[PDB]
Amino acid sequence: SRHSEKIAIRDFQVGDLVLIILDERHDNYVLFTVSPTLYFLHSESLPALDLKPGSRRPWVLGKVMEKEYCQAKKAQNRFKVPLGTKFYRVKAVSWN
Amino acid sequence: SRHSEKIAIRDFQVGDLVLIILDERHDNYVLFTVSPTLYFLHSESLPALDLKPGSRRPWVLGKVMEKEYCQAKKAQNRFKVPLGTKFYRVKAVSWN
Amino acid sequence: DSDIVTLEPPK
Amino acid sequence: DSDIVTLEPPK
Ligand SMILES: OCCOCCOCC(CO)(COCCO)COCCO
Ligand SMILES: OCCOCCOCC(CO)(COCCO)COCCO
Repeated sequence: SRHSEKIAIRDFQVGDLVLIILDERHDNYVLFTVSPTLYFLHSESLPALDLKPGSRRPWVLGKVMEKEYCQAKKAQNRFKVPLGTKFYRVKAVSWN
Repeated sequence: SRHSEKIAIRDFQVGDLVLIILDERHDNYVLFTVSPTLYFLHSESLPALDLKPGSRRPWVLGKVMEKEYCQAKKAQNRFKVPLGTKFYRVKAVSWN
Repeated sequence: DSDIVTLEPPK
Repeated sequence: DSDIVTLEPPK
């Protein structure tokens, strides 16, 4: 009986309910998606979601509040992606 | 711009849009879910979803049309679950 | 066919 | 901070 609990899985827009999951390969939280594009959770959003950086909560529901398209310009980078990867950084808040 | 493409992730009901994914540990398609309960795709549903039994499509969207609660009564069973596991079998059809 | 049994049919 | 660059800010 969860009429409202339906998540977006791609093409994320402000206001979408999303599942935020731990990605151990990139050592970061990401949006669950069917797309191959990566949507990393912005480090700013972790406190609002009761998540911690670096028991470790495997998923949380949130709402997208902002998205930014970015590119890795160093092979050593915060998201452990190959040089040149284009990806999104997403700020999300907790959901009711 | 996918207003309608929002999936249920637990407590599945008839009519829910769901993501059906390959589970290689159980060698079967399952509903993507945050619950630890398993929701296996019924073998009857594979043709309707353009899936094949046993390139192998990693996911497809579908709508739940029926769910049945079941228990494994043999340690060797079709879903590779431990003896005694209770789980659901779900019939789903393709989505628009 | 008897590897699994139905506990609760569809509601 | 320069490991990544912004290509497109939020719309
Ligand atoms: O991140 C992996 C790449 O994802 C893009 C393809 O989507 C795959 C999904 C969604 O991520 C993986 O499910 C595991 C997610 O935690 C669903 O597909 C099931 C394949 O068995
Ligand atoms: O099936 C594994 C058990 O699932 C129950 C917990 O949900 C875990 C999820 C959803 O299945 C796994 O994402 C991988 C799914 O393909 C989301 O959690 C992310 C943890 O990193």
